Amino acid sequence: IPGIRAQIRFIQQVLEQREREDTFRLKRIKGKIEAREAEEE
Amino acid sequence: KKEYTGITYISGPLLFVENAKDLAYGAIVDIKDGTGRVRGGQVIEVSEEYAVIQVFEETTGLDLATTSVSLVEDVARLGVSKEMLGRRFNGIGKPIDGLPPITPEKRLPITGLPLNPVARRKPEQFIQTGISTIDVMNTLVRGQKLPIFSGSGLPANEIAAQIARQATVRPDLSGEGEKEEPFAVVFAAMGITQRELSYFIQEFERTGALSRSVLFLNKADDPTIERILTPRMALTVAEYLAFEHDYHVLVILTDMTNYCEALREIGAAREEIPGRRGYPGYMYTDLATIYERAGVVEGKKGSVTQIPILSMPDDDRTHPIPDLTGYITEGQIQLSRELHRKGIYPPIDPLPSLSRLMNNGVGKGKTREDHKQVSDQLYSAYANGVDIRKLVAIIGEDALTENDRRYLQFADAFERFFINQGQQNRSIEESLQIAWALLSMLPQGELKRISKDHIGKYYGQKLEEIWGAP
Amino acid sequence: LLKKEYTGITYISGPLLFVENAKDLAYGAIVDIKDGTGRVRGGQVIEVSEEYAVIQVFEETTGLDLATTSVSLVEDVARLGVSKEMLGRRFNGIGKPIDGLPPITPEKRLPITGLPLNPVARRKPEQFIQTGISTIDVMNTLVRGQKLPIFSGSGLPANEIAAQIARQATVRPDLSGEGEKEEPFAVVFAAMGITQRELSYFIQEFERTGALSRSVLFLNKADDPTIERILTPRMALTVAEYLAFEHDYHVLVILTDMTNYCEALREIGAAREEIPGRRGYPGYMYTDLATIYERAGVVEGKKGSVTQIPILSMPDD
Amino acid sequence: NEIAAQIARQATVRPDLSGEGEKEEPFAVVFAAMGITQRELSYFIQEFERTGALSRSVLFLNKADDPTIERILTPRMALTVAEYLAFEHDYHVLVILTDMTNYCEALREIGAAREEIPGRRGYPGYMYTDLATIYERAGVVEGKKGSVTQIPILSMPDD
Amino acid sequence: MIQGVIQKIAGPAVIAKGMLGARMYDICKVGEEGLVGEIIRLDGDTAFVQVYEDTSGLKVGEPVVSTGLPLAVELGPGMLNGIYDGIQRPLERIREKTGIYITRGVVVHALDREKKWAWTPMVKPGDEVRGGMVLGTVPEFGFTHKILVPPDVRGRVKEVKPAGEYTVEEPVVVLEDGTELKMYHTWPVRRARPVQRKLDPNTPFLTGMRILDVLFPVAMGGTAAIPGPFGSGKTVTQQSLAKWSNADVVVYVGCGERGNEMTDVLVEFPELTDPKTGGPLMHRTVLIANTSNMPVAAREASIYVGVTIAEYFRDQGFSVALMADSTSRWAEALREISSRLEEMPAEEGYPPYLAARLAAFYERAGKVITLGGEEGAVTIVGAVSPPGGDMSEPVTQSTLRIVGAFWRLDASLAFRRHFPAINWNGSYSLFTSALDPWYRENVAEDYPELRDAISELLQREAGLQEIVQLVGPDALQDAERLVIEVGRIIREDFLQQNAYHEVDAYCSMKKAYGIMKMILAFYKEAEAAIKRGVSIDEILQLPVLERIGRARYVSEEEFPAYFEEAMKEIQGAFKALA
Amino acid sequence: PVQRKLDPNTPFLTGMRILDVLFPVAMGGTAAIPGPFGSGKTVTQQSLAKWSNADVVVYVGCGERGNEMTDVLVEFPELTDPKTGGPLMHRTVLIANTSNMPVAAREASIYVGVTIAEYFRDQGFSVALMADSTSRWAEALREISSRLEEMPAEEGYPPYLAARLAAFYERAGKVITLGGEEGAVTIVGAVSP
Amino acid sequence: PVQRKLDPNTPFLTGMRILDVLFPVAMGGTAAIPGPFGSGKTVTQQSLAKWSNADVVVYVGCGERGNEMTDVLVEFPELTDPKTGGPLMHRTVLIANTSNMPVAAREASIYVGVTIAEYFRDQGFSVALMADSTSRWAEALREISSRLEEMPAEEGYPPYLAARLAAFYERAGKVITLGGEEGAVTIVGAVSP
Ligand SMILES: Nc1ncnc2c1ncn2[C@@H]1O[C@H](COP(=O)(O)OP(=O)(O)O)[C@@H](O)[C@H]1O
Ligand SMILES: [Mg+2]
Repeated sequence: IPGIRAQIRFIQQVLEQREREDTFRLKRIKGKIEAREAEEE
Repeated sequence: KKEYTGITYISGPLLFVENAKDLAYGAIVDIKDGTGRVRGGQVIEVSEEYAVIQVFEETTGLDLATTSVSLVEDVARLGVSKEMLGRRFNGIGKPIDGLPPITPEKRLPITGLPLNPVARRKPEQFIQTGISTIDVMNTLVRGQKLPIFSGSGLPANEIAAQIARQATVRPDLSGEGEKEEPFAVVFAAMGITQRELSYFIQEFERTGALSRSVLFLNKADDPTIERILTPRMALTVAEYLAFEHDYHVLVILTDMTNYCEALREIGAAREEIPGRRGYPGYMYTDLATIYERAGVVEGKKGSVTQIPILSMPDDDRTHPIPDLTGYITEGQIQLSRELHRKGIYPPIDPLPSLSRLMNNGVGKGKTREDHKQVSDQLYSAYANGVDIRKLVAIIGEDALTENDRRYLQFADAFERFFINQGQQNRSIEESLQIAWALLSMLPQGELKRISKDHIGKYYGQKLEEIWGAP
Repeated sequence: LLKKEYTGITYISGPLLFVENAKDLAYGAIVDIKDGTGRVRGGQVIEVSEEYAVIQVFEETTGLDLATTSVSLVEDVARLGVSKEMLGRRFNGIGKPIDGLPPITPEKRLPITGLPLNPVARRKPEQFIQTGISTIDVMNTLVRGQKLPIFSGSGLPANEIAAQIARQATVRPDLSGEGEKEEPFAVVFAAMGITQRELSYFIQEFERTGALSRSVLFLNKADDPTIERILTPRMALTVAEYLAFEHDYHVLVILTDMTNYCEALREIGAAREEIPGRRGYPGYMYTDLATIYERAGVVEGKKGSVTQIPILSMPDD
Repeated sequence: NEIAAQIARQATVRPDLSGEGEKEEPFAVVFAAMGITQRELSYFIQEFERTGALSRSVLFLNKADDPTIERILTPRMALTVAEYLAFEHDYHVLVILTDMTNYCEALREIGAAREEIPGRRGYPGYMYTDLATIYERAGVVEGKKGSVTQIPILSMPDD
Repeated sequence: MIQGVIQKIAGPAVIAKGMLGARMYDICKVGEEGLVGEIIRLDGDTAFVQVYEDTSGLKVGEPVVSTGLPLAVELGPGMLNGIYDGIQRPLERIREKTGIYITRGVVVHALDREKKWAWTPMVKPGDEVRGGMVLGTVPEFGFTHKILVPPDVRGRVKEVKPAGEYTVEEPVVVLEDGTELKMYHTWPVRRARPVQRKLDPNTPFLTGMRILDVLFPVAMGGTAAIPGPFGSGKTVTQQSLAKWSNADVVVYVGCGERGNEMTDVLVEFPELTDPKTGGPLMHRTVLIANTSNMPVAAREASIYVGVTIAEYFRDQGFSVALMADSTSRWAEALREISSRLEEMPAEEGYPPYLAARLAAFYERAGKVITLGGEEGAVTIVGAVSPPGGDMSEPVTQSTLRIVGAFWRLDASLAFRRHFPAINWNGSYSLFTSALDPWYRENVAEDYPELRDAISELLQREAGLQEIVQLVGPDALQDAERLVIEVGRIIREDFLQQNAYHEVDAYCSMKKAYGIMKMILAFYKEAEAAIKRGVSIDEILQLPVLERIGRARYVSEEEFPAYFEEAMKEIQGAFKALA
Repeated sequence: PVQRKLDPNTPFLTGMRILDVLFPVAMGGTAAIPGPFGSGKTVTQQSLAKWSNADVVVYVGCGERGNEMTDVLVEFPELTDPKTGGPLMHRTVLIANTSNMPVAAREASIYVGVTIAEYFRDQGFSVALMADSTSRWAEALREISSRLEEMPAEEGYPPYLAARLAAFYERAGKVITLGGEEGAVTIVGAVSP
Repeated sequence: PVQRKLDPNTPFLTGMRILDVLFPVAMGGTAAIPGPFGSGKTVTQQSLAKWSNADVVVYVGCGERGNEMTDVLVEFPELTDPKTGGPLMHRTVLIANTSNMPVAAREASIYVGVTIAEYFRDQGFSVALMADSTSRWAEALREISSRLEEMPAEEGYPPYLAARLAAFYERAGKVITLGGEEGAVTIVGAVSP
C-alpha cells in the first residue's frame, strides 16, 4: 500500500512540475507578445 | 447603421477595428465581407485605439479593403415567450425546425442575475423520472441540481432522452395538490454530433414529448462561442417560465464536458494564462454561474430542477470538470461501464451514487412513509451482496452460510429486475412494489433498517405475481 | 546627515515600484517609503538602472500613490545595533524589543548578511556540549561548533524538545582540561512563525526555571509580515557571531521552524519573475539556506563557538 | 556500440538462399558520430582497423569537446554522401548514426535560443520533422542497384 | 474625490486614465451605473481597476470616481439580527428593493440610517478621550451596545448630545479639533484592530458537548478546525455549539457554498432558541452569507468582514464565537483571484501566499485586554472541507499547522448513529497542558488524571480492537472483555450526546466530572471483582448500570442529588458480590 | 452542399472479426483508432483498404512513412477488388504527404482527401476514407503557430484544433445528395498519441 | 593540447574494496558518484584524496560545506602518502568555493581545477581530480541563465548544460604530452541529485 502511494505521489509531483514550467513559458510568451507593441511605438 | 470600415489585423478568429469607441463591451456585431456574406462576432477589449472582435464563424473571405462591422444588440439577449414550447433552436436562438419565428413577449438578457439567498425555499418535494434506481434509492427533488457522471462509451444520450420524455410531477401523493401547475422540459444539447441530433429529434417527435419541451441543440461544427451561450439561453428560458408562469421546469444539460472544452479554447483564444491542468482559472465561478440558476424561490410557486450530464475524460473523479461539478452540485448519479457491458439499461450502479438532498423530499405526504428505510435497506443489502459475489469465487457456493447465499441471490435478482429496467415506465408505486418484492427474498429480522410496522404491512410478495418486472 | 527624498514613482504593481531618475541609489540599499498620510514602509532596492530602480516593498503597498509618495534612503547596508546587554531580553523579528523595556544602547553596528568565513581560518569542532536528551548525548553527539537539524512532523513534539534543550543544555569543562571560570555559555533562540499559543509556551518555559538569564529571544508571530520571517535568522546569527567572536561565549542557536522560513522565501521570491525549482521553491534556495547555515562553526585563534540546531517539520514525512 | 560494430563486421546478404545468383557484394560504411567521447571512438576505429573496413568506410566524426552546433549538420552531410554513393555509384551503404540523443539536445539548444514553443519536455515542436528528414533519406529506389540501410543508436535517458 | 475616465475594458479589468493621485487597493466606482472595483497597478497616469461584477455593457469614456478608502466595514449598532454578504450589503433590504434577484449596482448602506436608537452618554464636556474609550451606550436587543471612539482618534471632548432618541448619522460628541464622532466608524477589513495586550489561553471555551470540552478542549481565545464530510451531522453540531456556547456573540461566515446548502441555514437558523432568555438566537448573531455564484471578491473578502465584525464586538468586552464554515471554498476563491492576476502558482494551484492569508485569518483570534481596559475574545471554530475527502491538500495542511485543535468528524460514526460524530482516534487538542489550573480550581484537583484515565481506556479498546474483529467479544479473556465493555459504556453513555434532547443538549464540567468518576469507579471496582474471581456474566447484567445509563438524562439542579446516591450504589453492589 | 443527411443503419464491413462483431461501424459513421508506436495502426488501415466493402477508398497518408505508401503502390495492382473483378488499385485514390515532405502541406493533405471523398459521395458511391495520423496534422498546426507567435492551449497546440477536428469528422455520414440518390463517406482516422 | 590520446590500461587504485574490485576506474577514466545526503559521498571523496596511487590530487569542491575544507587542511599535513614519504598535503592542490561564497565563481572553480590538473598532466604525472558537487555548478549555470533571460529545459537548467558537462568530463584522459612523455588525468565527479 505505501509503495503504490509513494509512486502516485511522485508522479503527481512531477506532473505539477511540468505544468508549472508550461505556465512559466506562457507568461514569458505573453511578455514577448506585449513587447511587439512597445517596439511598434 | 454607422458601419466601421478601416480595420487592421485579421488573424485567427480575431480582428481589430480602428476608431470604434461606441461599441460597448460584450456587444454583438455583423461583419460584412466584400462579397456580401454577413458573419457575426462579439466585441472584446474595447479601447480608444481599437476594439477586438472575436468572429463566430471562420474568417475566410475577409480582407482589409472591403469589410465593414455594424452593431447589433449591444448586449446578448433573447426574445422569450410562452409560444416556444414546441420549438428547436441552435445555440443563439434561431429556429431550426422551419416554423416561423416567435413574437417575443420579453427581451431578456441571457446572462444570469444571481438569486438572493434570503429568497430561496428549502427544496422539499420530489419529481419522478420513471427510472426506478433514480426515483427510489437516490431521489431527485424539485429544486435540486445533480449530474449524471457518465463515461466514454456509456449511453448518456439515451438516459437523457428517457428522463426528458418520462419525467412527471405527481401531485396526487400530497393531500390533493392541484394539477394547475404544469411541467416543462428545457433541453440544452451542446457539442453533439449529427447522429445524436437526429436521435433527439426522432425521440422527441416520436412519443409526442415535444409539446412540453423546448430544445437548444448545437452541433460540433457550430462555433464554440455558441456552445458557451447555449446553457445561458436554456437557463434564461427556464427562469422565465418558472418565475413568470409558475412552471416546474427540468433543465437537462447534455455534455457539460464539451462546454468546458469550449470555455478553455475561448480563453486561450482571448489570450490569458490558464490555471489548473490547462482549464481556465475562472472555471469555478463560470460553472457555478450556470449550476446555481436552479432552485425554489419563496413566494413563487414554480421551480427549476437541473440535470447536467458529463463524461469523465478517463473515468476518474479527480479531473477538474467532475471535481468542480461535484463540488458545486448536490450529489451525483454515476453510470457504470461494468453493468453496461454485462447488458443492463439504464446502467446505474447505486453504490457510488448519492442524492445529498434526497431525505428532505421523501416521507409522509411526499411519497410514502417507508421510502427512506427501503432505500437504506436496499443500499446495505446490495452493498453486502456484491462482496459475497466476489468472495464465492475463491470459497465455493456450498461453503457459505444461509444468509450469504440469500444476499447473493438478492444481488443477482436486484441488478436484473430493479436496475435492468429497459424502457418500461415505472411510477413510484411500481418501483417500491419491486423494491419490496426484492426485500422479500431476505428473511425478516435481517431487514434491520426498516420499522416493524412497514415490515408488517409490506413484507411478503412474489416477483412472478406483480409483473412490474416479471 | 541630510535627507534626500525621491518623488516621481512611475509604476506600482505588486511589491514592486519603479522610482525614476534614482541614479544615486546603490544596489541592495534599504529605503523607507513614506506614504501620503505619514505611514512609512520599508523596502530594498533591486534592479538599479539609468531610467528606473525597482524598490521591492517589504510590507503591503496599500495606500500608496504616485503624487505624494516619497522614497528616502536608510542605511545602505542592512546593519544591526548589537551590544552585550541583550542577554535576557525579547526582540521582534527585526530586532525591536517587545518586553516593556527601553531599547538596546548599541556598542557596535554590524551587518546582518555576514561575510563568509575563510576555510583556512576555521578550525575543527573538537569538543562536547551536553544536552539533557540521552540519545543526543550518548549515541548522537552535539559537537561544540556544528549544526544539526531535528527533522520532525506535524503531531510530533518539536517545540517541547526545543524548549527542553534550550534550558537544560550546558557545556561541562570538568571532564576536559578545566578552565571552568574561563568559558561561559549562552543561547540565542529564533522562532519563525508561531501561534500565540506557542509564543506564550516558550515565554513560560523560559521564565519558569530561570532559563532566560542566559538567552536572547527573536520570536516571530504569524501575524507579522513575511520580511520579518526572512530577517529573523540573520538577526539571530548576527547576535550569535558577535557574542561568540567578541567575548568568547559558546552560543547555542535554535532555529525552531525552518519550514516557515522556506515558505516565506517562496512567497517573497515569486516577485522577481524567476522560474522556481522543485515544487515552487526557488532555484537559489540552496544558496539562501546555506548563507544562514554556514555561519556556525569555530574559528582558530578565538575560543567562541556558534552551534546551530535547525528544527524543521517535514510537510509530509 | 559493440552490437553495432558486430553487425557492421558480420552483416552479409545471403545470395544462395535468396535466389539471385551469387556475387557477395560487401558493404560500404558511412559512420556519423556526434559526441563520441574518446572511449567509443577508440573502440570503433580499433574495431574497423581490426576487421579491415576503413578502406570501405567514410567517417564524419564529432568528438565530445567539439562545438555542439555542428551536430546539426553532421547527419545531413553523412546521408548526403550515403545517397550519393548508393544512387549514383550503386554501392550498398550501411549508415551507422551514433547517439541521436546528442543531435536532439543540440537542436533543443538551438530551438530554445530562439524562444520557440516546445513540444514535450522542452524539445521544440519541429523535432519530428528534423528526425524525419534525417531518417527517411534511406531505402531502395526502382531500377537502381543501390541501397542505404540505417542503424542509428539511441541512448534512452531514463531507459 | 479623484475622477478619471475609462480608456480600456478587457474582461473585468478596466484600465482607467486620468486618475493621478488615486491610492492602491482603493475602492472606486466604475461606470455610469456604479460598479465597485479595487484599484491595482498604478502606471503613469492610469489605474487598472479589477471590477467585481460583469462589465458587459460598459462603453469607453464613462466616469470612474474614487472612494478614497480601502475595502472597509461599517462597524456600529444595527448589525445583530443581520444577514449580510461578503462586502457587507444587507440581503434583506436588497430583497425589499429589487425583488428576488440581485441586479448589478444595488447601492444600500450597511447600517439602517432610519432606525432611531436610544443614546445614553458616559462622557461629559471637558473629558479627554483616547482611542477605544467607551463614550456611550445604546440598547439593541437586550444587549448593551457600547459605542466606542474609533481606535486611532484622541482629543478633548465637547458638545455631548443629551440622552435621547437619535439616529446613526447624527454626531453625538465633537472634539475640540473639529472631529465629530458618530455612532459608527469604517474600519479596513485587512488591518487588525489595535489592542494593548494579547493574553494567554488559560480559560476554556465551554462548547456544550461533553467530548469537545473534556477530551478535546479549545481554550477561549483559541482556534479549532472541523472537517465536514457529508452525513456527519455537521450542521447540527455547529448549531448546537452556537446555541449552547460559552460565548455571547455569534458570528457565522458562510464563505461561498452551495445554494441549497445554506438556504437551509437561512431558514433553520432564525428559528432556534437562545437558552438564556427564551428569544431567538439571531438576536445575538451576525450572519455573513455567500452562495457560490456571487462575485469572487466578495466571496474572498467574507472572512475578513467576519473577523473585523467579531473584533469590533471583542473591543466592547465580549466573548465572540466566530464559525467560518468551509474555508476551502474561500481558498479556491483566493486561487481564482490569483489566477486573474497572472501569478505563478504553488503546490496544487494555490498562490504562494495561501498560508500567509490563512495565518492572517486565524491569528487574529485571541483572548485580549482591549484599549478600554477589559477582556474579550474571538474564538474561531472555523471549518474545512477538501473536495477529495483526504487531508493532504495545501489548505488542510496549512490549517493544521496554524490551529490549536482539530476535531475530526467522521461519517462512519453518524452512519453507526453515534452523535456527535467526533472521531477521537484522529482528533487532537493542544490546549490540554495549558488549561490545567482552571480545571484544578473550578472543577476538581484530580480532573486531568481521570481525563487521562478515560483517554487511556479509549486507547486500549481500539488497541485490542483487532482481536475483537478477528474473533468476537465473547472469547476475550476476562479483563480484555471488561476493557471492551467499559469502552462500550464510555461510548454509549459519555461521548454520545443527543443535541435535540431537553437536558442532554448541555453538559457542564461538574456533570461531566460526575459521569466521568462514575464510569471510572465502576471500572476499577469491577476489575477488583474480577480479581476476586467473579465471572464476567454477573458483572454485565447488573441493575446499577441503568444509573450510569441515565446518568446524562438528569438536570444539573438534581445531579448533586443523583451522583452521591449512584456512587453509593456502585460500592454497595460491588461489596454485596462474592 | 447536400440535400439531406440520413441516419445510419448499415454496417461498414471491415473484415476483421473484432472490429466488425464487437465494435462495429455503420456506413455513415466515423471511427478512431489510436495507439502507441508498433501497435497495429497502419497494418489495420491497409487491411481496411484491402478487404472492406467500400465502392471507392481514399487513403490519406498525412505525415507518415514513404515505404508504407510504396507498399500500397506496389502490391495493390496484384490484388482483386471484391464486388467486381477489376484490381484493387482501380478503386483507390491515394493522397501521400509523407514525413520528409514539407510540413505546411499536411492540413491541405487532410482536406484534399475529404473533399475527394465527398465528390465520390455525390455520385452515389460508398466511400471509405482511411486517414492516418491526424496528430501529425495537429503537430503541423503547432509548428506553424509557433511562427505566428501566438499563445497556445495545452501541450502547445493552437486553440482552434478541436474546431478543426469537429469540422473534419462532421463531413461524413450517409447522405441523400443533391441529385436525389444516396451515398456515404465513412472516415476511419488513426491517432498517434 | 596533446600529441595523442591513448587507451586506459592501468587501474586507478582507489584503496577501497568495492570501488577497485567490482567497479574499477582506469587511470585515464571518468567516474561519477551520485547519492543523497547522509550516504557517505564526502568520506569517499576524502578517501580517494588520501589513499590513491595518483601523483598529484586536485581537489576542487564547489558549493559544498566548509568544515570539509578545514578538515582537509587540518588532517592532511600530519599524514603520509604511501609513495614517496613526506606529508600528504605536498601533493594536493585544493580549490574551495564554499556555499556561502559567491555563486557565479563556482562555474570558474571547475575550469580552474581542470586546467591545473591538465598542467600537472602535461609534465608526466598522473593527476586525480575530485570534482565535488558538479550539480551545484549546474545550479550556478541555472542562476546565470535565468538572470540572462533564457529559456529553460527540464527544471530550470539551461539547454547547453549537457554540452558544458561533456566538455568538462572530456578533458580527462591518458595521453602522451607534447614533451614526448606520457601522462594522465582522471576525474571523479560527485553529483548530488
Ligand atoms: N493486424 C496485424 N496482423 C499481423 N501483423 C501485424 C498486425 N498489426 C501489426 N503487425 C506487425 O507489427 C508491425 C506494426 O506496424 P504498424 O502497425 O504500422 O505500427 P504503427 O501502427 O505504430 O505505425 C507490422 O509491421 C507487423 O509486422
Ligand atoms: Mg503508421
